This record gives sequence, C-alpha cells and structure tokens, in this order.
Amino acid sequence: ARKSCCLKYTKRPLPLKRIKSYTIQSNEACNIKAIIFTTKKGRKICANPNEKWVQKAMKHLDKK
Repeated sequence: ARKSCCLKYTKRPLPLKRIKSYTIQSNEACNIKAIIFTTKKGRKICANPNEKWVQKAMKHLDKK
C-alpha cells in the first residue's frame, strides 16, 4: 500500500471541469512519467502526459 508513483495511465480521459489539480510524476523518480490528476472528489487519477487532453488539462491546472 501507499504508492507515490503510477505505473499505469487511465484508459478513460477525465473532464477538465472535474479536475482540481495535478502532480508531476517524474520518470526520474518513478518508473514512468504519469501526471496524477486529482478530481473534485479528490480522487487520484494517473493520466498519460502524452495525451492531448492532458496537455490542455496541465496548462489549465498550471495556471492556478
């Protein structure tokens, strides 16, 4: 239990309107690079940084 890293990415894209913020997982410290999204429910979601929706999300979440 307790994993600060993700080794998977979500197969289901999230709506940005439901995301509060993210965390940058480095491929340096973790096996892969997976941005950890956190929803308004505060749930942790591992998303693929390579995903175009994640680019939009990241830029929007990086704003605040």
